[PDB]
Amino acid sequence: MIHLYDAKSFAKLRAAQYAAFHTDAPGSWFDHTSGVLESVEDGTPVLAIGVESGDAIVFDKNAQRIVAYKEKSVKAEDGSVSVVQVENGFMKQGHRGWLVDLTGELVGCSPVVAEFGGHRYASGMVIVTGKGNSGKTPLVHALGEALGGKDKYATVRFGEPLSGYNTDFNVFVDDIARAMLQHRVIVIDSLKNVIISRGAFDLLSDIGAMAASRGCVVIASLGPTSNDDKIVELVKEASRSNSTSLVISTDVDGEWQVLTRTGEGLQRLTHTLQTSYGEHSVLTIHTS
Amino acid sequence: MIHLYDAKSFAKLRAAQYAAFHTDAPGSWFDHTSGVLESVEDGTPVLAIGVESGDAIVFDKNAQRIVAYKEKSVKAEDGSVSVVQVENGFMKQGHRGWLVDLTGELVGCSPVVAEFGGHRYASGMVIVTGKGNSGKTPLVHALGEALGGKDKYATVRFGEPLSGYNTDFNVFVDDIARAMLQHRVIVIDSLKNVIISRGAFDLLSDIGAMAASRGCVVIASLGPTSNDDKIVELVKEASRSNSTSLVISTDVDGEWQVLTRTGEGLQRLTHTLQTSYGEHSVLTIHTS
Amino acid sequence: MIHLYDAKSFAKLRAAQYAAFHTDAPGSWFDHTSGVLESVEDGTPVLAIGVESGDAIVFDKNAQRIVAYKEKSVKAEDGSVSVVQVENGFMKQGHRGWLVDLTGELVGCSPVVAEFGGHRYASGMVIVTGKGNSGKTPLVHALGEALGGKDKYATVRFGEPLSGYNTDFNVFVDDIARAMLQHRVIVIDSLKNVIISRGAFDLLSDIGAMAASRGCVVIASLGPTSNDDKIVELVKEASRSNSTSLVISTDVDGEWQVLTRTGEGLQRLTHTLQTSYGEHSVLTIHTS
Ligand SMILES: Nc1ncnc2c1ncn2[C@@H]1O[C@H](COP(=O)(O)CP(=O)(O)OP(=O)(O)O)[C@@H](O)[C@H]1O
Ligand SMILES: Nc1ncnc2c1ncn2[C@@H]1O[C@H](COP(=O)(O)CP(=O)(O)OP(=O)(O)O)[C@@H](O)[C@H]1O
Ligand SMILES: Nc1ncnc2c1ncn2[C@@H]1O[C@H](COP(=O)(O)CP(=O)(O)OP(=O)(O)O)[C@@H](O)[C@H]1O
Ligand SMILES: [Mn+2]
Ligand SMILES: [Mn+2]
Ligand SMILES: [Mn+2]
Repeated sequence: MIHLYDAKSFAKLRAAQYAAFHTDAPGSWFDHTSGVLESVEDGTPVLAIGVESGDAIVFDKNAQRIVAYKEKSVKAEDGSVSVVQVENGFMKQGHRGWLVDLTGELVGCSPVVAEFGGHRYASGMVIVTGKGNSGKTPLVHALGEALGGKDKYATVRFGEPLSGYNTDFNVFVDDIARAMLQHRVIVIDSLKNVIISRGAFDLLSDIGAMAASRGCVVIASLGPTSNDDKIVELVKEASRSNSTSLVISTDVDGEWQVLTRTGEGLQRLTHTLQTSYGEHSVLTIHTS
Repeated sequence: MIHLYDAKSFAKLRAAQYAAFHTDAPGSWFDHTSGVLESVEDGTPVLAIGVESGDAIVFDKNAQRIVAYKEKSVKAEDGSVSVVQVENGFMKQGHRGWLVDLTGELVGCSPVVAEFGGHRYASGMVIVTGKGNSGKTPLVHALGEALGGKDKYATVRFGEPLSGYNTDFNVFVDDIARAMLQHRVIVIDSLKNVIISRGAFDLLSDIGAMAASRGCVVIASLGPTSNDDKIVELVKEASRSNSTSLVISTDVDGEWQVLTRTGEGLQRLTHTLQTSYGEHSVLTIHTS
Repeated sequence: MIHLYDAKSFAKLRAAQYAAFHTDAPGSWFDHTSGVLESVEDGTPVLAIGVESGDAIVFDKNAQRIVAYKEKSVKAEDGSVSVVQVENGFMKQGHRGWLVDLTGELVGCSPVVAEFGGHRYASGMVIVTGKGNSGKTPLVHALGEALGGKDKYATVRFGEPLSGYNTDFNVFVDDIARAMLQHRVIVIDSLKNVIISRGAFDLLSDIGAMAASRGCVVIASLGPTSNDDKIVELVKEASRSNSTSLVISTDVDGEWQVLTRTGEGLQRLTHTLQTSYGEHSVLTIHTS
């Protein structure tokens, strides 16, 4: 919805946004929103996401699709009305994104997802990009478990010429919906083939916001499918624009830079990662 | 589906993926998946592939088309539900790719298809590419024979101005689907007219993963029509990204370089091939 | 169809392909496929070709258009199934190209269509290109006459601002279909207005293979319509690609080079032609 501010209320917002990344307990936003999703009375649409055609499919809290949902509306604080209707497995009325309130006045945050190696990491969308054979796949997985911490991370696989990878975009949005409904730390390998369809355009535009709203982190390998030229900036500015955080390889072996948006209008942070390979191409991020 | 990992189960996956290439018996994954396909219940749709329009046609285990199929849903381990329905010869519900699970938890592999001249070769898609008219046709044939070994290889012909060559994309994808259903080693000559329709974009995106999942190898001649300029990266990298392996001509006559993706996040291997022509342009790949 | 090979059967294939060009009596493949066409039942579709919209029109063995044809299916040796149906003048089911099997196991040939001046010429598509008033029109007619030998050659006219030229693409494909069904040596003047519609894109992909399968030669004048700055590189390379043979002008007046693909995987031959004009711009190819 829209929000109104004066100097005082705006100072409060910013303080609250600063706190959401800097001082709230890591993973707390996800547990909260998990609570909100659990208390949703079953059958209620919770999430809508674009398929390849530009239409949207709709999910309930248990990540099952909704085929049929008759018009229901809700009135917000700002006087606006949200409506949801699902017909023949497609959204007839509504919008893309979360269809129940996970934030609730607190908007423009990058909720802290995890802490590792003396650094806090934001929820939202993390794009891992860089020079060909940068070691992107090993890096998303290392980031996956590191930020998972005590929890397992979910791996969504897409569009690579390896065994068991889905290459159908609609199954892909279904995997991603399920991941974000059920898990705090999610890896996508990869976005190569998404980079276009309306679904693909919707996805890039929608996912960071959906993830941030949830307080989960989606760690997505990108990669320009052509050129080791200065195309390492087009997708890396499509990266810069649609990502909460950016992880880029450097000229130094095994070294990466992490750039994080810490919230709305707040300062962007930078830190470095050192990494090395063990057996079977398992990568470790160095910490202590 | 999506898969959940912690450090320990990930290390087991990488061990398992490494083995699928490096220590499994060659052609063993193909025999296994032949066994899975054999054991499906009669009439079960097994494979869907995009036709020119972007719709999908569906095949059973004996590479015969299915034209009508009442909606059947199956619930995967990750809570995902897969649905398949076919009407008037066209998929009405489902996805492109394999419609039964060939892989399970074991995904992200490049299962060894064959061993020849002291080197292991991956299943999936191998694109053969190079300068102008570089001897691609003779090489895809020698490589088919060689990887076939005890078995005959299947030849799918498409889009060249020579006798008996199909030029209809929809007959092409029917040929490809049957080839992958029934044979471990498949040669495609050529992909030049594919490089786009919706079906053509789908084929390029799907075929490597379909082949890798089956344990079969598709050896495809490419070719840009025009330019020896830096279109020798435009069709390429469109190759190094859609392909499990690349075979590229060098500046030395008869010499080729093989670049192999051995698995998800695993090391890319390189080796060289020396070749010579015998009678009637039959190419031999040197070994010992 | 798809075809299976081992070393020995591939060796046989290449020998048969080599003989189809080098040792068969010239024009014998044309006479062979004529016999196959004469054997098909009355009313049966033999050939489908793309019209402007990308729909296909269908012809019978006597080059008459089929408007209605009840669904009939046919199962080839490889297990593949062809379904042909015509309805309201347009292919409801089937594929572009030959609808009956003209070639069998003998595929990937460039069947000798004629001999003239001590050179064998291939059936298929011969694109005549170069320069800009190199004398393309006189050359296609001289080549038509010479390859015709004892037979008259057929002239298909299209898209030139001269008396009696068809400029309608659907009449063009009707002319080309009839020509290939009835004559071994066909001249097309010219392809400038086809170089895009779906039909126009279908033609360039289809006709080399259609002609080679029949054992007829289509001698097509191409011509760039605009530019002369490395556009002669583009069309000479986009020609090299959809053509069985290329005839190219040189920097020497009246002189042309002929580049011939002699079959699948086989050696490409080159020879030169010297020519001169007599009365009324009638061109003679010098021989002996
Ligand atoms: N033991 C090891 N030592 C050094 N590098 C290794 C390694 N194991 C894997 N790698 C590197 O890690 C990469 C990970 O696999 P891939 O997914 O194939 C490439 P990527 O960097 O993710 O980019 P791309 O797939 O987007 O092109 C390999 O290409 C390889 O360069
Ligand atoms: N005995 C021999 N010695 C040397 N070269 C030979 C040969 N027999 C065949 N070739 C070459 O091998 C090629 C046969 O395959 P072709 O289909 O004609 C070209 P290609 O490299 O596959 O790419 P293209 O078809 O995309 O142009 C020809 O270029 C031919 O010159
Ligand atoms: N007596 C003569 N002496 C020399 N050249 C002659 C000639 N009579 C005709 N020509 C050549 O043949 C051409 C006639 O064919 P046109 O169709 O007019 C051009 P083209 O070379 O076929 O290419 P275009 O039609 O694709 O532009 C003339 O432009 C000229 O180059
Ligand atoms: Mn990768
Ligand atoms: Mn070739
Ligand atoms: Mn002309």
